[PDB]
Amino acid sequence: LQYGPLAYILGEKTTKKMTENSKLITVDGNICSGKSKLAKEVAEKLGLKHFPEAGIHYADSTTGDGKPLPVRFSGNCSLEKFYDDPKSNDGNSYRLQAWLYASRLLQYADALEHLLSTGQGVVLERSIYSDFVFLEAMYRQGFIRKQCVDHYNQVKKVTVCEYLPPHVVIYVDVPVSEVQSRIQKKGNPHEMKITSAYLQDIENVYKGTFLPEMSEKCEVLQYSAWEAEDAEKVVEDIQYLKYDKGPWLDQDDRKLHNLRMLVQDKLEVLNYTSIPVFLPEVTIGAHQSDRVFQEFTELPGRKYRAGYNEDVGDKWIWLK
Amino acid sequence: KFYIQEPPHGSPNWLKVGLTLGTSAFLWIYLIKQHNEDVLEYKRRNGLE
Amino acid sequence: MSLVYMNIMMAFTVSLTGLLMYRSHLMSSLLCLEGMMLSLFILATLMILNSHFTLASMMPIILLVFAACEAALGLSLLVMVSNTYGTDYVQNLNLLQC
Amino acid sequence: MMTGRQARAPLQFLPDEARSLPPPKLTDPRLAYIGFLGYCSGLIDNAIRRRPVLSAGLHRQFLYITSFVFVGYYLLKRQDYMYAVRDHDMFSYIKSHPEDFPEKDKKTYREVFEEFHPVR
Amino acid sequence: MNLMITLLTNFTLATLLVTIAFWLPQLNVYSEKTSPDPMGSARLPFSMKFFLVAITFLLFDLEIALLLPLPWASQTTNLNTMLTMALLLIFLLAVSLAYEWTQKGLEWTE
Amino acid sequence: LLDLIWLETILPKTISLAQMKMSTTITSQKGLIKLYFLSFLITILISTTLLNFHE
Amino acid sequence: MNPIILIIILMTVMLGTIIVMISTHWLLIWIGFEMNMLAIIPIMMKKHNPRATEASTKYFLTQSTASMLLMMAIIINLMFSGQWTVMKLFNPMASMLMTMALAMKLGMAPFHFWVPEVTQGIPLSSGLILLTWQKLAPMSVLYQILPSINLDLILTLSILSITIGGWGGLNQTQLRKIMAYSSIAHMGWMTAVLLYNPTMTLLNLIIYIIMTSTMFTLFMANSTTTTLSLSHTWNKAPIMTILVLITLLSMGGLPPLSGFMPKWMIIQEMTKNDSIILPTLMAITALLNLYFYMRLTYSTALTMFPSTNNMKMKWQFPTTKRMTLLPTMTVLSTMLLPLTPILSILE
Amino acid sequence: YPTKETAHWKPPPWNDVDPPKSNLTLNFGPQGVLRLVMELSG
Amino acid sequence: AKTLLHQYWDIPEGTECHRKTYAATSIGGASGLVVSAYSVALKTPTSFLEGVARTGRYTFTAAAIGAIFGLTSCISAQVREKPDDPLNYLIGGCAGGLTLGARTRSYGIGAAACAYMGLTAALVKMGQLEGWKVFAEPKV
Ligand SMILES: Nc1ncnc2c1ncn2[C@@H]1O[C@H](COP(=O)(O)O)[C@@H](O)[C@H]1O
Repeated sequence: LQYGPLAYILGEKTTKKMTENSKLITVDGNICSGKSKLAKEVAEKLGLKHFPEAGIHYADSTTGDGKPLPVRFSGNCSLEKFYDDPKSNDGNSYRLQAWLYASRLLQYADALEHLLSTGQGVVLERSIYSDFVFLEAMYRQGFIRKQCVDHYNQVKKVTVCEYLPPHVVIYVDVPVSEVQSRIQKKGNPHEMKITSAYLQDIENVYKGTFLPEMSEKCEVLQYSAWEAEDAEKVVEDIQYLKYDKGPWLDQDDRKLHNLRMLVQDKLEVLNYTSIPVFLPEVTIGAHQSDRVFQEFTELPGRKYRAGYNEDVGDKWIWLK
Repeated sequence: KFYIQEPPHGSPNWLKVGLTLGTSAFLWIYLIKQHNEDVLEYKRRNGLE
Repeated sequence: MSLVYMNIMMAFTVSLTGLLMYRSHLMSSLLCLEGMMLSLFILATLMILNSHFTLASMMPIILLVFAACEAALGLSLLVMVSNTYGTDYVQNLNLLQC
Repeated sequence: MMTGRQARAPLQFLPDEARSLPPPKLTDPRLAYIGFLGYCSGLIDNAIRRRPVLSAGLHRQFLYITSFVFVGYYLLKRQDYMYAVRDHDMFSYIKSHPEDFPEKDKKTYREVFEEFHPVR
Repeated sequence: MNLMITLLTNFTLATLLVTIAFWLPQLNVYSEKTSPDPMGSARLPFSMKFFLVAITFLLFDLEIALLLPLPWASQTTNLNTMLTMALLLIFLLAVSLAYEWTQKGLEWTE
Repeated sequence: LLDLIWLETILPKTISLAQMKMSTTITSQKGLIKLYFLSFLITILISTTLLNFHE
Repeated sequence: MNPIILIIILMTVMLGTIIVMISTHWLLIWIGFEMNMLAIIPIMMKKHNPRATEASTKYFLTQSTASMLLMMAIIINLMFSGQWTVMKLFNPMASMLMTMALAMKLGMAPFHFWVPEVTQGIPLSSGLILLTWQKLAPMSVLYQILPSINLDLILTLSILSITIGGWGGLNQTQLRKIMAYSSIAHMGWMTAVLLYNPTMTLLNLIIYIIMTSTMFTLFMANSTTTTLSLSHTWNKAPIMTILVLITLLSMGGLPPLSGFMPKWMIIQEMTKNDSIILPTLMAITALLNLYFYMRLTYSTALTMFPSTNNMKMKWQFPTTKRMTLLPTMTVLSTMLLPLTPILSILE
Repeated sequence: YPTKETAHWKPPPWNDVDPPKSNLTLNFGPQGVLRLVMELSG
Repeated sequence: AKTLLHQYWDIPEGTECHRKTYAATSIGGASGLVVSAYSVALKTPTSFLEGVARTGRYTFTAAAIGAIFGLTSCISAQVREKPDDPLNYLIGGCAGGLTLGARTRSYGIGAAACAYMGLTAALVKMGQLEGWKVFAEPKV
């Protein structure tokens, strides 16, 4: 372990690198809001690091070779099957949503660690504070049950409460007809199978639940469809902001050091994600878990720790 | 290389390895010297000379 | 021994029977703790002053100061309850049973 | 139960008279068992951190074995000194007071009566 | 017993004064006041700084009582040990004051 | 009658039933500190008078 | 949680305990006790949640009542003796008050009512500290007062503590309450033997300290607080399941493990003084302890409980926690039996 | 081992954090003359 | 309540029924009072009347257990002309178990209480005869 309390004793203070440009900015929107490139523009305007949307193989990408692991080893859920049958028997919907929330939590932990260590601000898309707007859009469409909803609420309550919200959020306002037309012109062979009621529900939860609390707990900006293209207006608006809200104001060196200690233990971040609540859409019995665990242990680069694999070509294993 | 990020345990910590080797050698020679001194004092005390 | 000694013992037993079977909030418990404080202080001072042990006059004052700081700690604990439940009642202390 | 013995020289792990005993050899079976315990501790430390058990941390395993064998040697020395004190005090108090320890006349079997209970 | 005589006389004079101030004007037949503060209906806020400075006063007074017996102690034979002890105790008071300064104690009630 | 019911009833099941019953009686506290301190008072009074542990 | 402040607080706890150990005056014993509890109060307020405040309030009230009883015993001893050496007391009331004061301090039943609650509401490091290091000082106090200890009172407290701890641990499913009741039962077990041979008491204290430290280290390493997550841990590291299985086997005194070392030898000092029914009764209650231990290992490793889906991400990250002294304390808690006469160093 | 008395004991929260379950307002009287409605935070 | 045990054991077995009966009744009453006091302290009573009802129920039940056990042991020791026999205490313990089962409105509980109380009284006689010491003074 490199960073510890000994470093903080020796003078590794995290507000030494906390300049005025170290800002946590997340951008939101609809299914095909076109924000995906816009944040990239911010990555070439304020110099901030940008992170893509947390996919299924994001945890596969961050460690090991970074290659996409097969869906049996990680996820066991596919977006194409969700677009095919949302009310399926095996419960692809809630399993996919729980896996994506876990991946987004891992992405937010990595983003917070990078911001706290390197001192450089970070731009994200659809952070963990804007994921339930998907799940509620499932429940109002009947895609899941009530037990899944309260289990997700318990998971969010035990996971979010140890973290701080981002500095500025940006929501791109794209209506339902524009979203459906953009999906039609995009050309994905499986993306038209969702009803427009799902996009309407996403927009309704966005403008009914997300904005009334992100107008209070953090800084909020709102833009229409065409105003998202004008990058200079957006960066001038975010660079001329007066931060008075949010708990980022009352952060001393001790609290940020504790946060840095907590986000550098990836087991500690995801310890409360998979609580022992037995909901038949996410629990898997002993036989399949044992089989897939023994198969994952046979994968190259994963049988031992990252510095102790002979089959991938690590030398001086006997002197460590 | 195989791992995209460099692992913290990728390279052997040579300072810690040398410290472990030196500590083992020092403790071994200290134990041997202590045993030799104690057995010499024992044979001088009880006259098994 | 002397009758004042037995009066101090009876006072300490009164503070003991008041400290255990309370009905009110934690302030009553801390007040009975201060009763124990005062009884022990008076008994130690009477013993030291009656037997002419000159050095053990260090005993009474010290016998206050340490636990006095401990008493201050108890006050902070009550403030924590006053920052959590509004009132410092002992009937609100039923969250750890389950 | 030796509260009156070590009180003359308190906080002494190994006193001077402990040097009068034969010290235990470096090939003591208990000492080798403690070295085996150190090797097992090294194996457990390699196993719990997801490392190759029989290859990784050879210097770590040697340090574990060396530290365990050192503390085992010193603890064995203290144990031998304590039991030497115990039976020396036993023999000394037996020698000093032979009125409470009479010499029993060990009678032969030619006249002592043993009751016999037949089995059938 | 003269000290207790003075205390009893003084307490009884105070009792006489409060009896004159409380029961002597009751002879008059002026009126009965039915009488049907900024505090409307809210609970009393727990301003934590007052409690903090009160317990800080308590700790400082306790070790002031520790610091007390120097005028009697100044006639002792071992003056060097006394000087070291007194200087180190006042240094402990300075260190506790410095800590109470640093950890946001003397802010918003300076 | 015997090797599946009565022999199962005499030694192990009566013991297990008594164990679980008195365990449920022991761990059925309400978490109130006042009751604990009242039980402390009763214990102290019993030890001082009804047992005479200080002779 | 300033590291300088945490280091200073831990040094204050160590200084208070060692002041209880090395002093020759009753006032310094009480000084060490007071400074120890005063500096251990912030350890149980590490996480800043109301349950910790509840637990620390109950702990402070019980420890302060015990300390006031301790001064009652000291002042009575001063009245009847006129001297302050830490040795046998000179009054039966002093011995009685001191005995239940130390029983209140150590969580001995029926004064145990704070132990399963407080340990439920504090973080696992604070629980380890309270169940491991706090028990050391009043053991020294009880060891230095053994000529004047009344036999009936300490025997009644011991048997009541063992029985109550076993029967209370028979029902709880939380790990911390099971640990608390196990600590109560072990406390009664090693206070039953004190008046006959205190070397057995010191040996059982060291063995219990090592074994409880191993258990708490494993619980902080697996980040598990209840039975269900401890069941779920078998997807993450099966070697940790094997380790918790073998040290829970050792925890119930099953040979050839280390936990069979003290209690059996405690029986070796029961029949010397012509007592036969007592080790049998405490052995039956140790069997109750082994029953809920066996329940814990059945839930943990000897079966394969159904897991969730997110374990896969937990299979992509090794344990980054500072697993300190886990292998040494695991080996010393399982394979120490052929080195039984090492207890001679505790004389 | 659930009984009637302990049938209402919920499982504890997984993070072991209790849920958390304002400001002063003053009405200064008119006793120039001014009536101030005053909001305080200490 | 230590000298009460001595007064119970001062009367020889199977000689005078009355004083053994009152000694066993007082022992049972004391035990029931301790159990009732601990039950009231730990389990909060609904009111004063229900609390003293539970206290009286426990006290009278335990006093009846003691009186029945002592009376039955004494009449069995008289009818066997053998004070030094554990059979009399076994019969008295079974009578106490039967009375406890009748009080608790049960019969299997009564039979189990017969067996266990008879074995316990037999072991009490065993300790009285052979000098078993469960609270042994430190000898070595
Ligand atoms: N409930 C959901 N249904 C479909 N896609 C989702 C859901 N939640 C998150 N996503 C992700 O969000 C992406 C859409 O964002 P984008 O197409 O980048 O604007 C999808 O391709 C998924 O990776």
